[PDB]
Amino acid sequence: DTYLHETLVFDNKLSYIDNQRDTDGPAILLLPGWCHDHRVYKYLIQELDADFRVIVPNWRGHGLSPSEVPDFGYQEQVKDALEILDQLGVETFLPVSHAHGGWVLVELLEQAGPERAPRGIIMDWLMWAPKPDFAKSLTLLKDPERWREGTHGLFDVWLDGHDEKRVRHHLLEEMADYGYDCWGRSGRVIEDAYGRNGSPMQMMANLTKTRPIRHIFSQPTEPEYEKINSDFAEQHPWFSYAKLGGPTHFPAIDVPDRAAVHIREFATAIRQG
Amino acid sequence: DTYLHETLVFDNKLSYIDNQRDTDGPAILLLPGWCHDHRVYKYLIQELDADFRVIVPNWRGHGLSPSEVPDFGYQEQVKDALEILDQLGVETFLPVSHAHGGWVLVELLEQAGPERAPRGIIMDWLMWAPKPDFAKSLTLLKDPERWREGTHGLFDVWLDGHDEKRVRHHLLEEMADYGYDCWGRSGRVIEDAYGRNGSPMQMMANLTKTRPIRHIFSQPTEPEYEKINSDFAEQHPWFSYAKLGGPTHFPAIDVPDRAAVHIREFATAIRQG
Ligand SMILES: Cc1cc(=O)c2ccccc2[nH]1
Ligand SMILES: Cc1cc(=O)c2ccccc2[nH]1
Ligand code: NA
Repeated sequence: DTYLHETLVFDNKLSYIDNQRDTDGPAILLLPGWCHDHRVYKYLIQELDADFRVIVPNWRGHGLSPSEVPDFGYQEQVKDALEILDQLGVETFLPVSHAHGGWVLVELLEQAGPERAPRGIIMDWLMWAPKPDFAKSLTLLKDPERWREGTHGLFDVWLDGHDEKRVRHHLLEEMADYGYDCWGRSGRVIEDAYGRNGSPMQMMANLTKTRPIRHIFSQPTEPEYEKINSDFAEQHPWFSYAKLGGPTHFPAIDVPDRAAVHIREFATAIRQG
Repeated sequence: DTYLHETLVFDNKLSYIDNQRDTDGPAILLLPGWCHDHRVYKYLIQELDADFRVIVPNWRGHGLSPSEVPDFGYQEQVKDALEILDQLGVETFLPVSHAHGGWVLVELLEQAGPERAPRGIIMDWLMWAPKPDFAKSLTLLKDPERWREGTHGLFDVWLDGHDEKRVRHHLLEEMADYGYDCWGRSGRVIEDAYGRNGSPMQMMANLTKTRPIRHIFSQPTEPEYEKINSDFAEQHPWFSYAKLGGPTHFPAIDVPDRAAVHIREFATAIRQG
């Protein structure tokens, strides 16, 4: 929280982490998903603080004081992220997303191009089109009468029967101040993203300039899900994955050391040409 | 449609009008706005055909067969337009834009400089930051559930209670094949353009090399809008305007003779040193 800043981004005052580390590029851009903020990355920032410049933008209506804002999508998140990087004078960066931060990361690869964003790490991001249970969850979040029932079902899936203190603290304390305006929006945007782009996999395959992307995930834990990642990886030389074997949907929190080594590896690859 | 061509522009096959008129410069570059094409200029091309070389580039995913393309902005439109001018071996040109074609025209003045692009004509282009009605329209266009409602509200404003046959034909027939991918994009880019640059007026004032620019418009029709143009013109010797008193947002269609004389005047000024 030493590193927490505010700046005007077009019409919106956005909070963002920036450790202002004077070191060789690329900068690490940690991308929150929906209805949480930089706090998800507090442990991963500890892993990276000393060796890298670390930037964590918070979305419109996101941060330590969540607020009602006009409707926006992953395109707006991309412009917001770049506008912060333009203000900070950051050129080359390695974007790292959690879950539906991924929609922002892939579009940011498309819009920034392969000189500015040569690689991407996507963390715990449902690679297939929505299964019935997840589809239902999106429907609940959009429902003004059942949005909290939506979050409760998703919390259950994300903790996956683990009494994981740090991740429980994130869901129940650090995301407590987020209301229907955010959760409803997340349901609409993610449902729309899947409907329009088909899947994260279809979207990455569809990039104008394919680049090295790694998916590091703990869940879903079933072999069928490992197989779709293995099947995509076999088909696409630029695509790789690592199953982190962490307890929850939030490897940034519950295996921050493991998330860090994959990021350092990609950051190192970028420095080596 | 004698003059309709196709060419590879970086990664995209773009259609463009070129009458290949062998005459003295400058070439007249008619710039379409968002989610229409060269058809908007069919009557203005008739006015200019005999006396000038006339070039009308169509944007990525724009033309007689609209298509889904990766997200691009006014910067990409500028590079596309220049790449076509480079391929055609056109040196000096007079750019003429309709509505949010203007973002392309002003950036094209910046990038081409005052030797290559000594003047610009901007047609019916909202000079002020978005008013509530237009802001709402941008919000609707971006909405995948209400984008068509967005276009319908804009059609209403643009026809302004006129049974204008040619302009009705343009909106309802010649723009009929344009879907959410374009209209959604137009909303995001125009909202971004205003948010980034403030207004067309702020953007023109901010040019590295200020040059003669005329705004010719029919709407908005209210004296307050004439005043902001009069106020900008008083402040900037290079800036002028003419109220065309055409029924609609499309003076290229409903007063093509009037658009033509202002273009000829500027083209003549350029030939006279
Ligand atoms: C923080 C976070 C993680 C998720 O997987 C998610 C999924 C749907 C909606 C909102 C979401 N928010
Ligand atoms: C043809 C055309 C004129 C406009 O004033 C406009 C405004 C917003 C979006 C798209 C647009 N398209
Ligand atoms: Na591979």
